[PDB]
Amino acid sequence: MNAIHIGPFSITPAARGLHYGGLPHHQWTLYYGPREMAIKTLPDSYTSSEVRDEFSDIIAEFVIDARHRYAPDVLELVNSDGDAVLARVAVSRLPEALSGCIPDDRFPYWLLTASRPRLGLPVTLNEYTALAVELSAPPLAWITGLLPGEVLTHDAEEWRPPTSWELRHVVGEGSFTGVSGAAAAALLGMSATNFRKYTAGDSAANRQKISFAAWHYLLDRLGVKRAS
Amino acid sequence: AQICDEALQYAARLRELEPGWSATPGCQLHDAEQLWLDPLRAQTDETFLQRRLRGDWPAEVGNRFANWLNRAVSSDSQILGSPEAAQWSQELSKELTMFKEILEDERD
Amino acid sequence: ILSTASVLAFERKLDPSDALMSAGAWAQRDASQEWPAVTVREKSVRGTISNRLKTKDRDPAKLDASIQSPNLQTVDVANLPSDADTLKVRFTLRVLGGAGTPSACNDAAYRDKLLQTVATYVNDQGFAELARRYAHNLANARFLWRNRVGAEAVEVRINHIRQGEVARAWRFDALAIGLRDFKADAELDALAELIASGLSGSGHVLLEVVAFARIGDGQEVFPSQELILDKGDKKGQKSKTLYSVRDAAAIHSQKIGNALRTIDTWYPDEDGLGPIAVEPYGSVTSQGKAYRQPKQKLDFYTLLDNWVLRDEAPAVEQQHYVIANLIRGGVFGEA
Amino acid sequence: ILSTASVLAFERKLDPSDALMSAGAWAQRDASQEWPAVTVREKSVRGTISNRLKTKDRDPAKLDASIQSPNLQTVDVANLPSDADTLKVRFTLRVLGGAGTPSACNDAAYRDKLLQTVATYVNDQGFAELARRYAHNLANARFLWRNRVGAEAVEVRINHIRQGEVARAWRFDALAIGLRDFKADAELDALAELIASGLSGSGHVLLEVVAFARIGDGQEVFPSQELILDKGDKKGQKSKTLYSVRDAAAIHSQKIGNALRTIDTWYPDEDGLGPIAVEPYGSVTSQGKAYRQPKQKLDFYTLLDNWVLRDEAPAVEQQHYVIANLIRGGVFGEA
DNA sequence: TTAGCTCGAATCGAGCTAT
DNA sequence: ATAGCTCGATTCGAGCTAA
Repeated sequence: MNAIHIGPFSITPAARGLHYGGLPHHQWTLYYGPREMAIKTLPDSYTSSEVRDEFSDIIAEFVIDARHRYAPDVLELVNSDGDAVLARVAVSRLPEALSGCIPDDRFPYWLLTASRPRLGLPVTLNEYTALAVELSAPPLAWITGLLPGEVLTHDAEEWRPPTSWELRHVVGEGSFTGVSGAAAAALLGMSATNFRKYTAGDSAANRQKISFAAWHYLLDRLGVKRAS
Repeated sequence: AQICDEALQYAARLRELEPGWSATPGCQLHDAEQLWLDPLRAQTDETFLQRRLRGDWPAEVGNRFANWLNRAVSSDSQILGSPEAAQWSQELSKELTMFKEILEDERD
Repeated sequence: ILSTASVLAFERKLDPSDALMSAGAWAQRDASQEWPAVTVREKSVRGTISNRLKTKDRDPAKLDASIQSPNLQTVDVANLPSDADTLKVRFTLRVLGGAGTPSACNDAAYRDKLLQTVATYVNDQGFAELARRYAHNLANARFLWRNRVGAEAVEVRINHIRQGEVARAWRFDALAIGLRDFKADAELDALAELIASGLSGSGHVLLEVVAFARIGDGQEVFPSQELILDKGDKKGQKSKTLYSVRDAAAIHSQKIGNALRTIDTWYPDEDGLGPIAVEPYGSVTSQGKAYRQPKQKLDFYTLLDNWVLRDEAPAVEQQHYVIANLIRGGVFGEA
Repeated sequence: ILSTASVLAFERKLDPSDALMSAGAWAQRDASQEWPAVTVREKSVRGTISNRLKTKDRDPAKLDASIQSPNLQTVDVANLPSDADTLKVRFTLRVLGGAGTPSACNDAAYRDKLLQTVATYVNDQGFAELARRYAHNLANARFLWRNRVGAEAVEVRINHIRQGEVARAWRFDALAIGLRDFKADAELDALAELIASGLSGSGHVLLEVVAFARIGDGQEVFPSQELILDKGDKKGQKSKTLYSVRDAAAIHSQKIGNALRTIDTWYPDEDGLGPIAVEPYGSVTSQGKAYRQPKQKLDFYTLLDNWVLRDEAPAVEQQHYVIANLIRGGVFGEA
């Protein structure tokens, strides 16, 4: 039938068909871009919303694995012993002055990492809050692991605009954020027709590229980056 | 209490297998628990192994099973430090008490 | 701001070899090079029920049934030949140096501070008093743990190897040198200053330690004990297995180093029982009671952290103990 | 615009073999072809609590209870025989060449410019400084990592095996050529153009390196350690496992090649440590830190793009670091 | 760094569509 | 909400001057 596109995923059918049993059948192939994840032979009587439900569990497992393997580093605020965790914050990057540390009594508050070779830094509550404000991680910061490092960089000379498939990771009905194109356009203060030109694929007539400020502001508003 | 039934239900279905399955040669076959795993080997050996279950009265298999379940508890020092591991050991002692009680009067 | 590293592993200094066992006759010790090695043999044993019952096994109906079928065991034993009454052991001991340098560290500022802390210690107090007590533990055969408890006469020979040939030979008598008194002797000071040469990194030290003990004609010696997987039958349980390297009963290398570490005397509890091994939290496995408790703040870590971080130098007398644990090495530094 | 390639997988040069270890006595190293191999055996240990406690296990009742419940584990131990004091490690090293050519590279324009950049480096100066420092690590027993820290006399013999036979022989003293400085020697320079010819690609070259070390009788040798799947019982925990191929303890090939890689003295930090291995971001496993961090712009990746993309070549000593990392090989490019 | 200016090319909004 | 279009107006980059 038709190739079902769910965000960065694309379920394309086989051009030829087969007859498993007596009923008509086709091979549906799940794709994550150029990566093939599954082939499932399905009847032709299924609707698109039912093949979507058939392939939904593999997509859910992929999203769980992506969220787990790209989780931001967690910092821990502890007392002068290191046993009780008073507050924990997930950070996009570690503090600059972290070194290998074991808490002692001369300082009341210590900011240690969650990794077992715990780096640390003696802080007060005011400096801890300054570091937490500066270094905090957005709730959907795990999607940055699925994106290239040259589309997320803040250096304008080394920045490359995201493609349509890399843009489907963060905007779209079946995206990893779950926001529609109209909602993304409303977040950028532009028309939905212009954003559809950003998300347009294979239509070489009137296809546009997103800009540096628009891309980084969209990543700010969706909760993916720059939301410390 | 539900653990020792399916442990006994496990030994229930070993009673339907060959009478001398544990009597075959082998470098490692857990001979310490073989007095309870294979009850039907006493019929094949009238005196070589029937009196082995009679004389020894194996009840340390439950102690071996107790060491196994000690790996199945959460390895938290908070439970060991506090009294959480106390009644956990009290329920471990009593639940292995009637579990081992079944094994000694198996010869009846 | 300087703080302790998360990992502070130290390599082990004064690493001994595995001490062999060979048997022979007394006064033949000057030609004991080709003495026959002590071989582990096998005895099948049984034993009556002698362990303390739990007040539920004390009924005469089942207590008498307990001795009806006593347990059977197969024990490994190490005995001398009939025409031999002297136990001979041999191992080599090296002295490395660089106690303050850790094998692995995390904080560069803390590693530098620890090196400067141990550098000031060496100039203020050289590696001499620790080297002396390390010489006494080489002098008396404390590494013969229970092989000397009732020995009539124990003699220890200590050689020094430079180019495969002995340079200076040290001969001591272990019965005169007690296990509780750390006295002064001219021969021991010659040994101690050689230990100090290796500890300070001046030169290479390789000591071949040979000890002779008078036990008796064909008695039993007591080597190191291994572990048994216990996968056999209930009659051949094999409850005991002794260390042997190549068909010869031997002692673990960490067993030899444990007795060589028995120099710690200064723990805040009463010292009438004798010296103990230098370890963090001052513990010996014999009693199961640890000296230098963190509540009394005389352990390794409280003394080390105060002397490095807070610059709280203790007396000269305990800082001999914090360096002593740096000698044995360790995996100090938790998460 | 000459963007960098997404895949830049590079084959590694200086491929070493596994270092087999056999034992024996000194002065017989001229006929060391039938020395018995260093065997892997098993021994059991127990220890006390020597780790820091999380402020809750420091209670005297809890601490003594842990001593009353000791941790029994078995360990993998390798020792010399009691009549043997010499340890020899034998591996073969083959030099490949063609270091500038990647196995995988997307942009053909980037490959041509990278090959042009490597060829520009070769014309200015060959692989002479590289092979001089490589032969210096072959001169000393750096690949004999922890068996050299207490060696009394360690000696290497390097043989050029062209047609399965010794085309040219070498004999060095490893203690004289220390692991701190890279000086000049006529015999070392004679070895230098042998690897330099291999690195340039003129012809096939293959070496055999045998390093005899005066360890001591029955002393502890240190081969490469293995991973434990951690599935068996806690008593038979097997907390340590060493590497062996056929009942003979050996050292990993990448363990040997890492020591030969230790030529990087050009990192900006102070030289109290000394040379390190040439790998990107300058990672030191023991110190848990990284020299040549990308912040001060002296790592491999920023220098490579500066040299190739925008044509600003680095310093000549930094150009040695880039090519040494190119000789080292890796999965470069945006993975 | 301020303060602009062409010139072709890409983008932007607001109309419609299709599915 | 997806997907895409046209059309005229606005923006955009890389040259340039001007100071």
